[PDB]
Amino acid sequence: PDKKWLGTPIEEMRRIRLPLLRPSANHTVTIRVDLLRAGEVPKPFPTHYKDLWDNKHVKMPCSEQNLYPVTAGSRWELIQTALLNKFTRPQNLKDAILKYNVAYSKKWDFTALIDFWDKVLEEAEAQHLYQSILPDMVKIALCLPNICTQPIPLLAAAMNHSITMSQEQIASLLANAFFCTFPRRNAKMKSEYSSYPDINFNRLFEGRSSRKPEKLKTLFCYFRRVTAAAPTGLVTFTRQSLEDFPEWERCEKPLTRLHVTYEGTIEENGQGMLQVDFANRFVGGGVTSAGLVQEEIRFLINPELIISRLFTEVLDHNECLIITGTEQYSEYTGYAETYRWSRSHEDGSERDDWQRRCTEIVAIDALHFRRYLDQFVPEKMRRELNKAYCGFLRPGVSSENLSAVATGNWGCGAFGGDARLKALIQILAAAAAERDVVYFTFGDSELMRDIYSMHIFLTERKLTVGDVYKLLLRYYNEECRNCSTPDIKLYPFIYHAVESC
Ligand SMILES: Cc1nc(C)c(Cn2c(=O)n(Cc3cnn(C)c3)c(=O)c3cc(S(O)(O)NC4(C)CC4)ccc32)s1
Repeated sequence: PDKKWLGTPIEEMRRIRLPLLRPSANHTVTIRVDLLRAGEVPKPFPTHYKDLWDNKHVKMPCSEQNLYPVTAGSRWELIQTALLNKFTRPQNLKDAILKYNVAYSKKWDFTALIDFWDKVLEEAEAQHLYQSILPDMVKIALCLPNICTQPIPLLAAAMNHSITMSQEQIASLLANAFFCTFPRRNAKMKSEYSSYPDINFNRLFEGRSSRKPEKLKTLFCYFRRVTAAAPTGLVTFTRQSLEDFPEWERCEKPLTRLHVTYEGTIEENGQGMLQVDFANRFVGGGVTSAGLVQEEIRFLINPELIISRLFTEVLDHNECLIITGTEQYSEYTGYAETYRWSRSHEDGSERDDWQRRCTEIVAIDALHFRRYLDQFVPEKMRRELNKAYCGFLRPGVSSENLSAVATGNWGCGAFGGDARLKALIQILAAAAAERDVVYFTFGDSELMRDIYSMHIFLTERKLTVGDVYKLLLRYYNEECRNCSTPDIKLYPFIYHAVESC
């Protein structure tokens, strides 16, 4: 009568044996594979720090080439000198950060950091922060040359490359990003990293949004956890760029199974499934600044995702980022202006043979539409199909070894996407990639019923991916191409076109 889900029961949805982990031309591995053991902290490979200061690698703060005019001085030595002081007041942390960021002393606002420490936290919580958490963060950040001994390659445009690193290595790099130590990543007029996302956390410290203390509580929850007890797993970051896209009009593949619900979440009810991150082209969006929607929330509760911003170049139309192994450290309530940190989370996910949590997330960026009717243009529809297809396709893996896709309203709200069209686009891309779909409508029960009714209508009539794509081309041609102001909606159009043919 008032069903919370529709279609295939979620228990019938798919939730393989891994080859030996080793470095290769397309795979950077920063730990000792021969010494990888369950419950043991991974050993870095190589044993001693090796540096690369070039256009193809991350510029490390501990590099001997990280210099500053004084006679060129060592910025790493200045970083150590600045951070190894007693912090008793928020001004001390501000002053420390600015000693090696002198050019931004008038541009960087620290209001949110000062208000969190002085006006949000109770006396005992502020004391625990500066007596235990901040000194423990400084120590793991300053351990960077002994932890991250191998150069980290940039996951540049058109590269099909993977990075497997430890959760411990990520914690050292993230503590550095908090203390804003990454060089060449700050200038507004920078050229070298203009197409890369921000990594240093300075924009998290600015202004008076009520959401900043919530972001800070979520990040300090993570930092408290990883400095008290070193995490033992690995995380893989894969940049995927497809060369060959399907000729959608000719696709003879039938639709796959659907589970659609207005209750639940991707991270809780999509366990063991490929989880979609409704990404911005610069991965993580405004996680280190003001943004607090779907992507930023996932990046806060699974902070290991944030390090993708260090080495992931802006995604092109034919690219996506696949992150395997991130751990959930926090629980939350609300969304956007109502987001609140709830408590610490003990991730119960099992680990695979590479010691990675069994959590696979794909970042796929939807297009932003200035006008509503722009999304119905064939080129724009083909773009969204190819994007979702790239995120879902696992070249070399057979259908029976592919889990269902756990997704929802991709590119909705601010980006101007039509939920009914985007749902069809994802259903079609999942069909071409031969995966089943688990779709979350986040409280919209009417959308759940419409997606279900459309999917069951097309399935019963045995319409292929090609048949559905051709119907989308007809809708543009009949109702959008000559439209000046649409007159009829997409789903009624589809039912009419099929039932009257
Ligand atoms: C059962 C519910 N109801 C509401 C209102 C909810 C909050 N919420 C919401 O509002 N939106 C906007 C929206 C879009 N379409 N609609 C209709 C709303 C979401 O996108 C959304 C996404 C997720 S999620 O499962 O992706 N998990 C993360 C946030 C990544 C970690 C969770 C909650 C969300 S969850």
